[PDB]
Amino acid sequence: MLLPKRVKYRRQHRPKTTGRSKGGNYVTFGEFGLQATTTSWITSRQIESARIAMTRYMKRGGKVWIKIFPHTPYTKKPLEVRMGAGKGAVEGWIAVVKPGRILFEVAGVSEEVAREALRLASHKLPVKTKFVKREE
Amino acid sequence: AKLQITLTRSVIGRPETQRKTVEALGLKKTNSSVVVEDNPAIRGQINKVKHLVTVE
Amino acid sequence: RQTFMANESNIERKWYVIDAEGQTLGRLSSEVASILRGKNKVTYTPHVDTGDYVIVINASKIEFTGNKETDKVYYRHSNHPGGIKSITAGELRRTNPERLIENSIKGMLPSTRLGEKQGKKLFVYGGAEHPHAAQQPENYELR
Amino acid sequence: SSTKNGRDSESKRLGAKRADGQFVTGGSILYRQRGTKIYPGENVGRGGDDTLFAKIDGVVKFERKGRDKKQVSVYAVA
Amino acid sequence: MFAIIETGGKQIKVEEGQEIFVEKLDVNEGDTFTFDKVLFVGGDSVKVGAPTVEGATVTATVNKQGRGKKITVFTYKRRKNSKRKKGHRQPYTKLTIDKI
Amino acid sequence: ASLKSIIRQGKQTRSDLKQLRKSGKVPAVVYGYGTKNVSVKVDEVEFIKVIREVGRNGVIELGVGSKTIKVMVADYQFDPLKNQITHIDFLAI
RNA sequence: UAACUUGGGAGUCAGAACAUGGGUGAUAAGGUCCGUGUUCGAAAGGGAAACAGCCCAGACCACCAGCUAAGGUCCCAAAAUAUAUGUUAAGUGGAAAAGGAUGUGGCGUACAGAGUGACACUGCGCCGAAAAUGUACCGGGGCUAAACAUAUUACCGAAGCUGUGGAUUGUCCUUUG
Repeated sequence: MLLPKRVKYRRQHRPKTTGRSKGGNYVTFGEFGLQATTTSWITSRQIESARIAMTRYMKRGGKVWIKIFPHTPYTKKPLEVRMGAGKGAVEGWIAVVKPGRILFEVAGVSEEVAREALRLASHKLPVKTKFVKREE
Repeated sequence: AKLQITLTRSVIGRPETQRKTVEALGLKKTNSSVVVEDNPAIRGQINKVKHLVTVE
Repeated sequence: RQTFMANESNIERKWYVIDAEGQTLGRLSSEVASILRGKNKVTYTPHVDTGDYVIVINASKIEFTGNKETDKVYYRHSNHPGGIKSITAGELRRTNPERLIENSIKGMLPSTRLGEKQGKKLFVYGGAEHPHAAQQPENYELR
Repeated sequence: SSTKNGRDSESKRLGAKRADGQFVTGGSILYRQRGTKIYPGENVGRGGDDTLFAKIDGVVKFERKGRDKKQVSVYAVA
Repeated sequence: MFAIIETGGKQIKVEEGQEIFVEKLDVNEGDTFTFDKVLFVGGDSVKVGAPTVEGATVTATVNKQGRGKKITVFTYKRRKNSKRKKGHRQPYTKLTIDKI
Repeated sequence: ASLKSIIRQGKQTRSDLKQLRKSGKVPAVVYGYGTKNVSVKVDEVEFIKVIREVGRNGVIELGVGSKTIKVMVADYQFDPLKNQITHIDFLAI
């Protein structure tokens, strides 16, 4: 349940989401990584589901890193209400991902057990992915 | 007396800023022509509307 | 004003006999359509008929391309509730080969009072024997 | 089911009023600001509310005054 | 025999001894005109090509000078209270070919 | 065998650089000591393997205009999505 | 080729769609509120099958004259069943996703006795794909090129431009032309 301990403002604007990724396009902690090829929003619940599956397959084999964090919240309106009369209330926290960013990095295992722990975790995410190694 | 510019496309549907550059050169209607000498400020007007006229 | 105009006192209509043996359905009907309309004469007039007569023999031996012998179906409604029938092009060639070419050429003509008169100058047979020898038909090769 | 916001104050027309190289009179306002974002120069005065005005007739000149600081001056035309 | 003559922005097919109607010319009644530009000289005799047969002029005689039948020009637009009515009569010259 | 090279003359347009990368050739700049700033052209594959032997800091010995100059790789640009090198900087000590 | 000043007379204060930069809503609405340009409003003509806002283009009048724009050239229906080299077999073209497949091309890195495996980045297809009067999402016939990609050479095509003859208003202001 990743969520910032405190924020200055609880009602923000939504990110642009159009363009290419800004930073974090390389592997710097582990031996392998999972790279994204499309744009989408990632919620804390999705990150939780996608990392528990990876941990189970590896059987506590090595280290796993999460390079994304849901910094931005989003509001939602009640059910069956009319337009206007103020803004909604916080519902959850999301993160913006664009083509060329790494989501998960693992280390301490082989190249085969690592290519199967990331495939079982890429089906929990709403974005397309790819297998990438530390570039030589 | 060095250049010849003729208007090929009309001005309907164009921004008002471009319709004003077609007036400084001396173009009234479609297919109308005019003769002027190659100046540094003359080519600055054609470059702005190079998608509408045909310099020869 | 000097444009020529054709009337029913200077028009000559002849008789042709075209063969459909080993020919594509769509590419053969598009040529017969222009003959029935008179689009090949230099004295063409729009408000009068100036085409000729055409006889189609060996209709049962037309050809299709691909899987159109099963995927192409013909529908028709009887004006009653739920009264819609159907038949495939492959099954129609084997039963009524003349209605297959007759309806394929009739759809390439205008739907006017003059176009219905130009569509009656067509005769289709499934074999090579036609009863119109008295009309003295002349052979025609498709271009 | 209500809003707590919805207040705002009238906008003040701050910024420069004359351009560089332009001729002005003895009492022409040159820059309205809060505080001192641009300092006065030769033949320039700072008003009560930090407004910059000229004192003679001449051309306006926006120049730099030190690292990361700007000024405005006025020179008589010859 | 025949010839194509260009007179008023159009072309015509004239024979010897035929009546024609063209745009208003300069000649008055009873004078003689001459078609400088001949584009084609047809028939079974010696023919020629283009752009324009040098020479081989045509001669005619001016018969009448009148105005075509009156034409009424009307236009309107529904629900806008806008209409316009005009009249028009096109002048013409009637000639008669003499010899090609 | 020393690798081959080409000299980019003038100034290329956005389209010229894109078409050059499409062909299989990557642009490069050499600004090391003892040389001027010249734009060069080297095959992407030819560089990918010659760098295998010399490694990261081995001596390239690239030849510009009939004059071989001993050089090394200082920094380069890489496209992670399409996995295509974009730019190479050669530094001659 | 305008602009500014003084005076006489007005109308207008319900706006709309498209592109684009944002808030709001659910990165829903032919939704709603602002920035910027165009069109409609008050704009006929050609194209998009029909279709105020989309594309081309601004109708003084007459003609059985010519050249072009958008869009097009097998038949309905005016113009190439044109030329050169390649791709697709599904009616794809002529409606959609996550995912699933030695379907088929292009460019790069002893296997049951001289041919078999393993990858990366990419063309065009397949499955995933169920609504109520009747074919029913090519406008119809129909088409395997009459589909797609990269080019060349012709032609058709507006009330646009030109040619010819006439109206009204001007500016020309030195032989009423």
